[PDB]
Amino acid sequence: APVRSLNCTLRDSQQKSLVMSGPYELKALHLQGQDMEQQVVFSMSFVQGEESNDKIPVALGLKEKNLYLSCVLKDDKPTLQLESVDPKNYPKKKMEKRFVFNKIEINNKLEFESAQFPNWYISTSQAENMPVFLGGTKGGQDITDFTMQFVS
Ligand SMILES: N[C@@H]1CCCN(C(=O)CCC(F)(F)F)C1
Repeated sequence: APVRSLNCTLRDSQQKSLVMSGPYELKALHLQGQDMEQQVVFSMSFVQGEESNDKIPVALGLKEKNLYLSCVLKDDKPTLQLESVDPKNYPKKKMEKRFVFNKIEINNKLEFESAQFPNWYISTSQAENMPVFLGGTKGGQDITDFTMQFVS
């Protein structure tokens, strides 16, 4: 059948919102009131991959954009990028592994682990207006926990 998808927003565990601020640029900042319209709306697709009760493979596309978060090596490091795709072919159920995140639910928070790079996670900095990135631990000073808000 078709791939199933939900519209949503994400906030980090400091309640920082995610916004587009430049070509293929994604930043986290504290937002409230009118400025909240700036936040990115995702289409979260439920994709093929290894799955358990609390670990669900997803892709994260920008709503009605042919842009997906993906994990690739850049200058020999696992990195997070926005990647353009052919809009005729996406989303699909069998997303390529660079696009797949394991959405993990622990203690009412979500983590998004790269399926391609085990124990690398979508991460934000504690500082305001810094890039969203792929970080090589769910430990330390950077933030690896999120909440989802469902969008109409
Ligand atoms: N100043 C930085 C240079 C590296 C890439 N940057 C991103 O914002 C990537 C965001 C995400 F989510 F795609 F990873 C900007």
